[PDB]
Amino acid sequence: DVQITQSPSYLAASPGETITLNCRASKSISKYLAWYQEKPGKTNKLLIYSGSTLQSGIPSRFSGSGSGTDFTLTISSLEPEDFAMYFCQQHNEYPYTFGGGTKLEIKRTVAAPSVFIFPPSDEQLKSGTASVVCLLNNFYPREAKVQWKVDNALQSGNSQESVTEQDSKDSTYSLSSTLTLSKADYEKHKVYACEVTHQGLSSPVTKSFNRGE
Amino acid sequence: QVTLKESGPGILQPSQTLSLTCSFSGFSLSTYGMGVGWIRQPSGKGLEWLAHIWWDDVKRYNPALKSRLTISKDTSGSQVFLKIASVDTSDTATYYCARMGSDYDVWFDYWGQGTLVTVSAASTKGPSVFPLAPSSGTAALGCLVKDYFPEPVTVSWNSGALTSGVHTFPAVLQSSGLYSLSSVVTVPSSSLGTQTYICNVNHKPSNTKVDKKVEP
Repeated sequence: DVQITQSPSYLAASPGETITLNCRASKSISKYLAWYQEKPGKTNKLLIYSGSTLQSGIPSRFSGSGSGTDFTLTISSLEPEDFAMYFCQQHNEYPYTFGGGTKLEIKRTVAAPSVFIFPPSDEQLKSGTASVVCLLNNFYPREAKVQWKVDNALQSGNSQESVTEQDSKDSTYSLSSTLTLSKADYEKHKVYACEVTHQGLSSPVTKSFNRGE
Repeated sequence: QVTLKESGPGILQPSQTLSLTCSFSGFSLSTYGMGVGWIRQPSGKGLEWLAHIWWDDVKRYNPALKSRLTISKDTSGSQVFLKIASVDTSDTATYYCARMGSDYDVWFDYWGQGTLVTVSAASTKGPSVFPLAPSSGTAALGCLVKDYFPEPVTVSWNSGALTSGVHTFPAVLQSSGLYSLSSVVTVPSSSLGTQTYICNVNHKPSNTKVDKKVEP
């Protein structure tokens, strides 16, 4: 069968500019390669079929090119909305195969996170666990560190992070850190702090609250 | 216009038969040239074509999987079905159906958003929804959706009437083996004394539907 590889697997680029993605077939697929766009919460969108025919409804700033063994997709007036995973598929030879994808990051200006800390709800306490949540909202770039301190003790191994995909409108990220303690240890300590270091900050920011406020 | 939507069990035991349905609007498989295909994506891995069927009842199967797959459609051609026999954990994936944009070329002009199937011997657990209370121009609030299995959970705000400023985070697999996520929205502080904020949580494998009012 036909192996499809995409290079690079990851790309970063500024709004306004033109980038080109590459899709390579292991054998010849004549001209029969399609390109799709994948964004979170959105159904997958066909952009190009048959190497270079531009699907109805897709803006002309998307074009494709290539034949035989190697293909390209060129996107011309990059928008913050163009963030997506771009994958190709050969539709020439059964079995029909997909590339691994190229993730396109949109570049923008540095922006520090707004940081919010959240105490466990009373409802949760009733069952012997305490979740403390720290939100880092709308920052750029991705790189950020979140330190948890309980009564000024560095926590280790008891928090988990999750990050959103780049926002399609403003190109920022958001992050959620959850500290998990059992009720026993929670009601033993008073000050709960989340400490955030980011590039858009002149120095580390600490948001905190005091238990039973 | 053109839509497709997958339905499946959400979870099932190893070695049972996976039975999937694809419903669609804006077209029919009794129209010459129409087709629907099934594609899957295991977690973190690439997409994989499984099968497709055409208006004239001609079928194709992934040959490495062929002996296990059965694709079919109904007479009116408003639905397409897929069966995968004797499932194991490598059938855990998001399953998509998609319409073929041509009478003979196998490219997919429209996609459903996919349905997640998890092959597990573990049993289903419904989430608890906990308020994330606003502390104090702009304030953050939200919902913590804790201790559910399996994925996914859907979160909307005020029955979908609130979409701006929302971040629903990727779920995290806790060391307990149950998932936990947060959904979060930023709103103006003045709207706190006027506006109620309700998070709507669905967890379809536990048949859980919670609406949780979030107050200052």
